[PDB]
Amino acid sequence: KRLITDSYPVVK
Amino acid sequence: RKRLITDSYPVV
Amino acid sequence: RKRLITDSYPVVK
Amino acid sequence: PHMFEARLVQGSILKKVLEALKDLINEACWDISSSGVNLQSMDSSHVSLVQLTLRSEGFDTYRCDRNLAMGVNLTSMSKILKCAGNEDIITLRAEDNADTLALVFEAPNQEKVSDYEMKLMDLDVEQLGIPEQEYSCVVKMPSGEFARICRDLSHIGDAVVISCAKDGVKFSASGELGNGNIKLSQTSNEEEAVTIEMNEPVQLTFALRYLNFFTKATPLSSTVTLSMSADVPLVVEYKIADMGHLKYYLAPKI
Amino acid sequence: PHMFEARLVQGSILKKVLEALKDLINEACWDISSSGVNLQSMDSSHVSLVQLTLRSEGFDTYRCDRNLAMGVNLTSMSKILKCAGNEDIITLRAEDNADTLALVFEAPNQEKVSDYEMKLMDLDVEQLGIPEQEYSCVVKMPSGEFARICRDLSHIGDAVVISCAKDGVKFSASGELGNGNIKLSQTEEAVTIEMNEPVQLTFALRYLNFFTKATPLSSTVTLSMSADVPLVVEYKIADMGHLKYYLAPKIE
Amino acid sequence: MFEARLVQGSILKKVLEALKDLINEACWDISSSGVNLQSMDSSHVSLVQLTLRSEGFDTYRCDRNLAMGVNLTSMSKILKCAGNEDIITLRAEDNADTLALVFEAPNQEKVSDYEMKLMDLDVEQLGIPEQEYSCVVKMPSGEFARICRDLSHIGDAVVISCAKDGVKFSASGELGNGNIKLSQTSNEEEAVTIEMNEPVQLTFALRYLNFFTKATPLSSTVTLSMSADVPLVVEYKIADMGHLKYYLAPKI
Repeated sequence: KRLITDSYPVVK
Repeated sequence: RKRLITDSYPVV
Repeated sequence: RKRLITDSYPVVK
Repeated sequence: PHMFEARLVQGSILKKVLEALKDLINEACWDISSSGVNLQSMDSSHVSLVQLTLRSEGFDTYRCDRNLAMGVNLTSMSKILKCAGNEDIITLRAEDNADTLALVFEAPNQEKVSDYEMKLMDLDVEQLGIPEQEYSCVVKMPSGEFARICRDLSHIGDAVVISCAKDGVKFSASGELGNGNIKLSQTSNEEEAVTIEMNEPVQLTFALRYLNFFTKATPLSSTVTLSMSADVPLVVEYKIADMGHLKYYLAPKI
Repeated sequence: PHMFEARLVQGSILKKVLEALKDLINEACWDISSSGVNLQSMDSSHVSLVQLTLRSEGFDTYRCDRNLAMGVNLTSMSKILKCAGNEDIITLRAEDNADTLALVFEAPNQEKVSDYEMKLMDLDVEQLGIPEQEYSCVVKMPSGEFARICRDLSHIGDAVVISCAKDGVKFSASGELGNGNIKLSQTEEAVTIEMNEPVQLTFALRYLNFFTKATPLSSTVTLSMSADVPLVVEYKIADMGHLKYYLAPKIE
Repeated sequence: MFEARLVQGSILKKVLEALKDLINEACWDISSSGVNLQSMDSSHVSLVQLTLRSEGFDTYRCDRNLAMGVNLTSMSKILKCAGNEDIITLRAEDNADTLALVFEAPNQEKVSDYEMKLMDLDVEQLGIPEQEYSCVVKMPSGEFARICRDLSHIGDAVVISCAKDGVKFSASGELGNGNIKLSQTSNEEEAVTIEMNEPVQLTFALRYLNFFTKATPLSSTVTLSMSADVPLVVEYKIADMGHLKYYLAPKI
C-alpha cells in the first residue's frame, strides 16, 4: 500500500 | 406448537 | 487490613 | 419504456418505513403498480405478518408503466436510506427487467445530490390473503403510550394478556419479579384520546417480543389502532401521512 | 384490608431513591413503621453503609398499623419503578395476608393506572448504630459539582484525599498518568464550610461514584468529616427526609 | 519556563479529541513562536501537522525551546476534566519530567491543577515541500464529515473527483454504489468553492478520512488540496491561532 514516506521522505 | 398467521389466514 | 464501617459503628441488632 | 419512477418530498417517510420493517422482515417483495406500492410478508417464524400500502397519490410525481415486483434486502435498503437527510426529496427509479433500484436524494435548498444503486434479489413469495374481518374490539390510543406499555411489560414477562371491556382496555403480564396490570380508560375531554369501540368483550394473549418489533413504527404516526377478535390475529395499524398504512398482524399464543 | 398504605404525589422521589441504591446494594430490608420508611444496609465489602429515611408526614396519605420488615431485591424494585412516569403518583401498599409489596402508579389527568405486585424475599440482616457526633469539617456544596469532581478524579487515581480548611476544600488523586488537585473556595450554588479543625482523609473513589448516583434527589450535598471516622455524604430529600452514605477512610 | 494561558480553553480540548484517535503519542515542539506537532500514524499512511502560534495565546512565555513527549490518550483524559468555558494554562520547566495544566472555572471559585507525566520519544519527521495543488476544494466541514460517514456504509474507499463545476465523492461495495455531487456555489461558510488547474481523480481510505473529521468542531469550513500521485491535504483552521493539517496517501 502507498505510504506518505513514498512522497515525503523521512528527514530527521 | 405455535399458532401461526397461516392457521387463520391460509396461503392462496 | 482494610478499614470497615464496623470498625467505628457498633452492631445493635 | 417499462419504467417505474416515484418522487417523495418527505423522504423521512421512507426512512421511517424501512426502520419499522428491517428488524422483523429481512427481505421482501415490493409490489409496484399504478395504484402505488404494496408489500406483504410474514416473519420467518410465520407468527406475524406485515402489510404496507403507499398510494400513488402520496408521491409528488409517480409513474408506473407496467406492474413489477422488486426483491429487496430490507437491511441493504435501510443502510442506503441512512445516507438520506430527514428533509431530502427521495426519488426511486427502476427499469422493468432490472437487477437494480436507483435512489436519488436531493438536499433541500442546496446543490447536493446523491445517487445510490442497490442490487435487487430474486425471491420466492407465498401470497397470503386476509379477508374482510369484523373486529369485536377496536382501540385507538397514542402510539407513544402503546410503545411504553409493551416495553415496560416486557421487563415483567414474555407474554401480555390484552382484555377489553366497558371501563376500557387492560394489559397484563407476570413473571419471576411478580405481576403487572396496566389499565387505560376511555378519555373524556385530539391525539391524546383513548377510544374504545367494542361489540363483545375479548381477552387474548400475545408474545411481547413481536409487539416490541411492531412499535419501531412509532415515528410514523402519533396514534395506533389495535383490533382484536376471540380467535384471530391481533392487528396493530399505524397510518402513514395521508398516503397509506403499516399493519402488523400477530397470531395469539396458546 | 391494607395494613400499610402510603401515597406519594411526587412519585419521582421513589424512582430516584431506587436508582441511587441498586448499584451499591443488591438486596435490602425496608423497615416500615408508623413513623415512616427506613432502610439501612452495608455494601457487601462492609466499607460503606447507606441509610434512607422517609418520614410518614412527607407522604400525602400514610397508614401503618404494625412494624414490617420487607426484604427486597433492589434491582427488581428498580425495574418495576422504571414502569412509573416521572409525574405519576405512587402508592405502596402491603396486606397482612400476602408476601408481596403492591405498587400503584397513577398518571395524573390521564387515565392510566398501573398496578404491580412485587415478590419479596427473606433477609436476615445486622443493624448498625450510628453514634451521634459533631464533625471537624462540614462542607455544603452543589451536588453536581461534587459528582463532577469524583468522576474526573477517578480517571486520575483510585483514591481521593480530601483536605478541608476554613478557606476551602481540596480534592487530590494520583496514578500512572500523573496527579491532580481540585480546589474549591468558600463562597444552592454556594460552597460553605463549617470547620472546627482542619482534617485530611483518604477515601476510595469507586464508592464515592456509587454515592453520586443520588445527585438527582437534591441540588446540594453535605460532606461531614473527622479524623479516624467514616465520611458522611448526605442528600436531603426535600419535604421527606434524606439519603445518607457513610464511607470508611482508606489506609495506605 | 514555558507558560501559555488560553482563555478559550475549549480549543485545546477539541485539538486533543482531533488527534488522540489517529496518533497515540507525539512530540510537542514548543518555542518562542508557538506550539508545533508533526506525526505520522502508526501505519505511515497519514500525517498530522498542528500549529498554534504564540500570538493566539492570551499570555505566552517560552525562555528556551522544549520538546515534550506526550501520551495523547493521557492528555485527552486530563483535558476532559476541564469545562468548555475554563481558562486553560500550560506550564513546564526546561528540566521537568512533567507538564502542568491549570483549569480555571471562569464564573466560579474552582481551580484544577494537573501534573501530567511526559515520556521519551524519538520521532520520524518528514520534510513536506510547499506546492501548488491541481485542485483546492473549500466546503463546510459538517458536510465533508457527513459525506465520509455516509459513504463508509457503502464501501471502505472513496473516489474523489474534482472538476471546475463541482466535486464528486463515490464508493462501491456488496450493497451497491453511491455518488455524492456537490456543485460549486456562486452564492459565507456554506459555500463550496474550487480553484482548478487540472481535473484530478484519486482514491482514499474512508477509515482515515473518518479520523480526520474528529477535527470538525474546530472550524465551520474545511479545505481539500489534491494533485495526482501525491497525498491529499485536509486542513482545518483554528480560530486566529493556526491550523490542523492532515495528509493521506492515495490508495493503489
